Amino acid sequence: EVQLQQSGAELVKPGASVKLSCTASGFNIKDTYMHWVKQKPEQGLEWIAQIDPANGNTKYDPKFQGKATITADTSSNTAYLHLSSLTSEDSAVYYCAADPPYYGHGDYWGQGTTLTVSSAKTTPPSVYPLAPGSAAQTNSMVTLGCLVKGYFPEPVTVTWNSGSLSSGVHTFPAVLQSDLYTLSSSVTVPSSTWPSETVTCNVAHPASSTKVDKKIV
Amino acid sequence: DIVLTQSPAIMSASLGERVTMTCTASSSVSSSNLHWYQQKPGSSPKLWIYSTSNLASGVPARFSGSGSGTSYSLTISSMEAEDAATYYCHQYHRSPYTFGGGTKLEIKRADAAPTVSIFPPSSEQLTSGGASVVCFLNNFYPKDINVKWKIDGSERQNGVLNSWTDQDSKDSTYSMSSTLTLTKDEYERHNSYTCEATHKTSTSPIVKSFNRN
Repeated sequence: EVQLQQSGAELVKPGASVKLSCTASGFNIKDTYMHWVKQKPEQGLEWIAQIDPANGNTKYDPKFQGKATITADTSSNTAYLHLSSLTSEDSAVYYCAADPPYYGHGDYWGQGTTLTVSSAKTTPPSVYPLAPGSAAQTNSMVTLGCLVKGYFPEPVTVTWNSGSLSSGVHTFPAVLQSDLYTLSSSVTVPSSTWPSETVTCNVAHPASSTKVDKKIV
Repeated sequence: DIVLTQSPAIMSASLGERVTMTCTASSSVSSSNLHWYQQKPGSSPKLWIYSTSNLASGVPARFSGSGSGTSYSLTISSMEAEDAATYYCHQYHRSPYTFGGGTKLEIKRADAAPTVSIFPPSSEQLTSGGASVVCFLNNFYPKDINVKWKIDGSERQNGVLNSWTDQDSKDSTYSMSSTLTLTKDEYERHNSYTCEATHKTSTSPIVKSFNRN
């Protein structure tokens, strides 16, 4: 019955500010302590601040002091986190957490809210087919690839043969290159089926509502 | 600031194996204010063990925690696949509340060499005046690997972007992709492109190259 619902993913421009929310259900936040935790990509968890929704008393971690402001509205049973003068180092996932009055039972953490700080505009991905330059890469079998360059924002969907090929597939995590994302997906198939049967990679970029198909030769 | 140090940062273990990880504080805390969290990729941190040794709701019996003062530890009697995750100890004793760097627990398996593949740029990509050479190093173990790019026997480190996947969910292997990005120009002014990789699995650096055309 206990649950913390957080506001949706956020995309913001550097210099701006944003206000995240964490609404508690199944329990009154007045009887507890609310916390906001930040987790950078691949980094560790960092406690930011705490507040007593009962008296508004707040505690901050010095490095966040000034940049972050924690508040709470017991009437709506909600806790907020305001971040100002955003920069890329503010990009991370933010979790709100309730210090339980009874640890034993219940998941007192929120799902988290992603905050991405970029000045980049929605940009469809440039899809480039990757074919083997004629060379025995591995005994018989072969490996193909697709390069998805310069797109924004994440994510994109990379399927092979629309789905008929979901074996031996390796899609690598996107990586930032000049404010845009780049990613690559490889596909392994027995030397017997290629170039026999045709192989296409299907990329889809929701944000740009574009879907490309690239055949490999 | 009470500093929490977790050790080791990354550890591997086969299933059925007993596992112990530690967490030491720079200064003493109440065993009641030390908690462990489990976090799996994409999901939010979950309370695993609270107050040093109490299992949270829904936590398997093969898990146990011990300690007091400045030394704590989390133990898994028999490791299972679903146990692979990252574990964080946390002290809610004296603010600012801290977290340890966490210990990433991975599934150990037999060593495996990477199967390399070098890929020349794309005609289509060349048409735009850009050129990216991609190298795939798939299904290997351990994760430790060192890739190097050689353009005409010369080492090139400018324009390289690497990316690794997580331990495979099925065969518990790792994969990595490395991309070297140049211009139509400075790429067309070199002949040999080399993708070199040294893995525990070999003292002889694995090489995959190609010449223009």
